Amino acid sequence: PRIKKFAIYRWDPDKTGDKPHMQTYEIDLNNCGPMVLDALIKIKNEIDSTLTFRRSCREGICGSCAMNINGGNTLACTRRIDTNLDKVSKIYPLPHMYVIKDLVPDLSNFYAQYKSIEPYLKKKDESQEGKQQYLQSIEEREKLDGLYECILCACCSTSCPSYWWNGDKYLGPAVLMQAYRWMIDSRDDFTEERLAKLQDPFSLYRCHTIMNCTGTCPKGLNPGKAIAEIKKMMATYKE
Amino acid sequence: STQYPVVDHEFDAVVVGAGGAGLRAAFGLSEAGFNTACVTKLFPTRSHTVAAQGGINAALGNMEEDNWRWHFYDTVKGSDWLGDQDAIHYMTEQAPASVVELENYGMPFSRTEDGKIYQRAFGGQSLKFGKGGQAHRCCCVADRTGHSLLHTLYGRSLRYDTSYFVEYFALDLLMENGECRGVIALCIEDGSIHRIRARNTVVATGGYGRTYFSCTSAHTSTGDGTAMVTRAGLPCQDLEFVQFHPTGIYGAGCLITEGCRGEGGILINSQGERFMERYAPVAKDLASRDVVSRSMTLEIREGRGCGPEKDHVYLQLHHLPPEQLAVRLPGISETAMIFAGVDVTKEPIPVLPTVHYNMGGIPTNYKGQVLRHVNGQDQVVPGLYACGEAACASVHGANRLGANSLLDLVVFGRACALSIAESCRPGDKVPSIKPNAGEESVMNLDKLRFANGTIRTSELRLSMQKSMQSHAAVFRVGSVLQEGCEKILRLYGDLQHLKTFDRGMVWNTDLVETLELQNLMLCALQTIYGAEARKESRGAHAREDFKERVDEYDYSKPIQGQQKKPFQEHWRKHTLSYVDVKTGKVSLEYRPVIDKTLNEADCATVPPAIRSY
Amino acid sequence: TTAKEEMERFWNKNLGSNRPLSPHITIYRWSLPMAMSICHRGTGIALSAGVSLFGLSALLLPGNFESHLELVKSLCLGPTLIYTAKFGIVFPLMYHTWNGIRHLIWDLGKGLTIPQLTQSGVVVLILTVLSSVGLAAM
Amino acid sequence: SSKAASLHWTGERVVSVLLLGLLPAAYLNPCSAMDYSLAAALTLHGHWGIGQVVTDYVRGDALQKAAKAGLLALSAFTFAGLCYFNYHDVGICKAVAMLWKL
Ligand SMILES: *Cc1cc2c(cc1C)nc1c(=O)[nH]c(=O)nc-1n2C[C@H](O)[C@H](O)[C@H](O)COP(=O)(O)OP(=O)(O)OC[C@H]1O[C@@H](n2cnc3c(N)ncnc32)[C@H](O)[C@@H]1O
Ligand code: HEM
Ligand SMILES: O=C(Nc1cccc(Oc2c(F)c(F)c(F)c(F)c2F)c1)c1ccccc1C(F)(F)F
Ligand code: SF4
Ligand code: F3S
Ligand code: FES
Repeated sequence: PRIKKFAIYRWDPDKTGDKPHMQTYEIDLNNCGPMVLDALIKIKNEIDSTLTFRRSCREGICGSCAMNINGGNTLACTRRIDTNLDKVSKIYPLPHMYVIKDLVPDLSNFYAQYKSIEPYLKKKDESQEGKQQYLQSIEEREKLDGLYECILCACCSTSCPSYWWNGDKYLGPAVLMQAYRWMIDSRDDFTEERLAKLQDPFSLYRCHTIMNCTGTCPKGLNPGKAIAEIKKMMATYKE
Repeated sequence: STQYPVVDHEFDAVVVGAGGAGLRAAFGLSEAGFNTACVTKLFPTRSHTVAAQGGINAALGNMEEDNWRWHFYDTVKGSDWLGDQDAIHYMTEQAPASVVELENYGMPFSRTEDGKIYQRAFGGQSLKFGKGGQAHRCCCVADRTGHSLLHTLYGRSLRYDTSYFVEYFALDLLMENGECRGVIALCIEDGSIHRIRARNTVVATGGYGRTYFSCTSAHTSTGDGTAMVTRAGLPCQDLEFVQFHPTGIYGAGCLITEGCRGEGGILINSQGERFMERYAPVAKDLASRDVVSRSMTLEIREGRGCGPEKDHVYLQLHHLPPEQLAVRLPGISETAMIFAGVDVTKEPIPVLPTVHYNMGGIPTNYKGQVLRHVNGQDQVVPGLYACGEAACASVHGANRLGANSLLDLVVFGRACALSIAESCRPGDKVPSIKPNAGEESVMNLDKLRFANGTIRTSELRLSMQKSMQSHAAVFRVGSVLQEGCEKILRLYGDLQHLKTFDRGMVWNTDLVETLELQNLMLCALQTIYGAEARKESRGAHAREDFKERVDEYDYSKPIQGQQKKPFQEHWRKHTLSYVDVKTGKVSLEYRPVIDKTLNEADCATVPPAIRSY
Repeated sequence: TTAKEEMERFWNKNLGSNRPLSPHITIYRWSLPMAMSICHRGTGIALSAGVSLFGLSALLLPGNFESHLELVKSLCLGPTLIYTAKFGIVFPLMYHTWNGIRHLIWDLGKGLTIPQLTQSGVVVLILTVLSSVGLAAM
Repeated sequence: SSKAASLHWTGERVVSVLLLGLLPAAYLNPCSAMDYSLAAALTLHGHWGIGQVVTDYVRGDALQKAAKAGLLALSAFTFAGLCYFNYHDVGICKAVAMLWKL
């Protein structure tokens, strides 16, 4: 029987004048799943049911369980526990975010920024919609690979230090990549004014190529490359 | 009761559930011009529709020239003649219309040399009414088709002034004198209780896969709208019909798509033989979901296992070209790498039949209106609609055909919106609710918040999941089902002896998972009682004792030179089940299936026949 | 509700509540890309402060540059300490120059993958040492 | 919709490659004409560099207005200091040359 230690961030808004602290739980790795989420569920079921976290698919394709494990930001159902018992796994919520309770952060600002970029097809004339299928050639379709797979786990944006200092005015890796997605979507006629929307110091130009977004992405996507690719389009469009 | 703050909201239409079906109904209502409020316990993106990997069926005719009426025949043949043909007509005709609608919204569909949407071969489908070989009509965005569907529905839903109640757990329906008035909902975010009254209400809460121990469904797929309907004294249809998807990973119970089998994937047992040619001759490993899984679960009973305890079968993707897997099936290539710890291009993936889809649910006509059973007849419940997995327009019948559920979402979600737009106008009188209404739903919540018993939430949940897994499996006999029935009945009595720990208002997961447990149990009772009473083998429901397919006529031999069986004698009928919440007693009755189509001249009614692909 | 309203209601709820901000720098995993970007800011500020203190001294301080060089030879001549102060000037300059090229290569779109980033990061780190020692002794 | 933030970004990259090209140009060809061009590029790139640091850390409009104005005064003083040094005194090319061989 192998016993693993888990130190987890804890805060209760209902407790009178409570200060944020850490709490350690002991778990047998033979009667538990391989992933960190399985361990969190195990202590939820038996040890401590006060623990509060986001979870859904346990598959790594919904983005609910996004959190900070032993440093980086990854999905808890994708990251497997280190079998090395000599280390204590420290579990935190996403960095620089308002904690609602324990590992649950407020992502309201994150979703709100995603709305401001308009993530839907905009045609110049929509009198022929709902009847025709828009043609997109195989080569033009390939330009979406790496962009559409985004799950909105918010790991990349919350890994950005420039998002910690300016989380109100800087859109962040996740939202910025989706702007780019709808830019080269050759079915979208509104590519120009989408770029004109980023014509302020903060929206796009708070990026300084720190590359913490690309490194932490649990889906293996490259947000940083996409932001730099926008920057080029921004300098190369007329009228 | 003086403790909880009641905040009343007023709207034109409420859509409980923000999945694939929920979104199409939500934004479609505001597209018509309704003051629409969407309630959801998850964020719209996190909904279980992201897990969808296969595709969405449409008879566009992109690979080979296609007709939609063949897709009609395939679905009703797959439904084992329990599917209501009026609904199947509407879905298969609106199939090319809805997919074109989704592609125009922004769905990044895979493409061919022609530049059109890429369709693929899938299990259950055939050309020329089951005569012209294999059919290719499964529209897909590589392998993240359902994920991309939910994203391009969400993105498009921000174009309209739809109000969203993100992370709001819907408790019960606001009901007065057999008329729907809205919903009472708990806000997980702070702990408050909100009564959201509207002239119409759409229930799209998805399936109840969490009732079992092993399933491909999410931790949130507990099927609560089904229980909300149940607690109102309304019936639930065909809840015994639980689809066991053949290809699910042995480890965590995750799903790998039928698209694996569609491209040219083969199922291999310990002998090395292609064992799916042994059972199914014409269709082979690309047949109905109940056919393939039935072979798999029987191969284990013999002793032909392939694991450390001889309990699972193998799915092989070794022979397929490496470039085919990288382009067409990348979503399953990465998920099988993590959970199974096994490569896709050289090594085979361990598969096991697991709980996947619930064709049963809330009784529904083709328009999307919720039906109740009065005097052996069908009555429409005023202002109550249902679409998606939680609904049961019985477009799937006894067995769902692959890649039809995403179609079920988009078509019937839209149909729910169109039915409201015609029956009433935006700005019509919103029915006033009683001041002391829904207080019993709050009283129920207050007990579980301060629950002090002997069994915990998790322990009683485990006792339910394991009991359903061992008893109500793929094969089930009367003696086994009856022991399970009284075992599930005992656990419902134990729901008064439950112990809780968290007393907080803000984010009480210890409380909401117990709210889910009450709703899971109610969905478990009707599943097990409906299964034990049904003395036939039809689709997914297979009795070892009665392997006979009982219809009105014996359709195996010539027709009309034959005696027609009475209604309470055969078993080609829907299972409507009520359950008294107070004592936990199941009382069930039956209603006939709809054979007529919407137009006989345009689409012929397909009579029951010998079913084997 | 609009996208601008959603943000405005976000800050009014959180700033007027007893919610704690989640630890970030205190716990986040240190990496080379993150550390090398901080040094570019560090050297950037230090170099500007050096230039500014050179321009302002030309206006607000008496005596010509030749008189200041004769003033430099105060505490002996500095055996190898004259090399150390000369290394302390060229070291932050050379890091910023080589790392600045890497930034300029990035703005073209090249070398923005994790394997490429760790590689070209060492290339900048090694060139800094060789160019600084190479110019200090001249 | 005049694109100002994009041209500023382009302006940053143009003066960066210019200053990178002016360092070998000053070493290979050290003259009075090279002194002013190096002084112009050095003070411009520096001013725009700090401008990014200011817009990242200085929170709120209350202190941001004084920070950009306070920087602009320092940048003008720095450029004027170098132009005085190049015209009257030794010159920044020969100044390094004398400092290095000590
Ligand atoms: C499990 C599964 C299913 C699946 C699939 C792959 C997997 C792993 N792949 C499919 C495919 O390729 N093609 C296809 O046609 N179907 C496929 N399926 C089946 C299908 O995806 C499901 O039937 C579908 O996901 C159901 O969608 P629906 O919109 O009807 O339901 P949902 O997506 O699960 O959303 C439910 C929402 O309800 C909200 N909500 C709000 N309040 C509550 C309460 N109180 N209780 C429960 N739910 C509530 C939730 O927030 C959720 O968003
Ligand atoms: C000739 C060699 C140099 C090159 C190639 C260069 C290039 C660059 C570039 C491209 C940036 C912007 C990074 C970005 O945000 O994308 C930068 C930053 C900066 N540089 Fe330079 N530079 C050089 C020399 C200098 C010098 C001599 C100074 C001092 C006066 C200086 C001061 C700064 C400052 C203050 C910043 C701000 C840091 C930041 O970008 O956040 N640079 N450098
Ligand atoms: O400072 C930048 N990164 C950054 C990343 C991580 C931490 C950080 O603070 C520091 C720091 F550095 C230290 F040494 C400390 F001891 C310390 F206690 C900090 F809190 C700054 C940065 C670098 C380049 C461009 C833009 C930035 C920007 F925008 F501000 F994010
Ligand atoms: S780009 Fe990656 S890290 Fe960022 S939100 Fe999307 S999946 Fe998450
Ligand atoms: S982590 Fe942040 S700085 Fe830019 S490339 Fe990155 S968004
Ligand atoms: S829970 Fe779906 S991503 Fe971890």
